[PDB]
Amino acid sequence: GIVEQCCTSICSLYQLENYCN
Amino acid sequence: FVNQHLCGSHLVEALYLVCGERGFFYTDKT
Ligand SMILES: Cc1cccc(O)c1
Ligand SMILES: [Cl-]
Ligand SMILES: [Zn+2]
Repeated sequence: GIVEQCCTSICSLYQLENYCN
Repeated sequence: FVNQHLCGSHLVEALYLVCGERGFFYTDKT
């Protein structure tokens, strides 16, 4: 999920937009 | 569990910023 994707290596705001509703 | 805890604090801030009016869910069992 998001912790394994983004706490192990940096997620940009473009990558994080994937998680918006 | 503190590294993950601190990371999450920042993930929610960034999700807040990019998602805007869309909002977002932050949850899960694992
Ligand atoms: C903005 C942000 C916070 C925490 C982890 C990340 O990969 C990205
Ligand atoms: Cl921190
Ligand atoms: Zn911090």
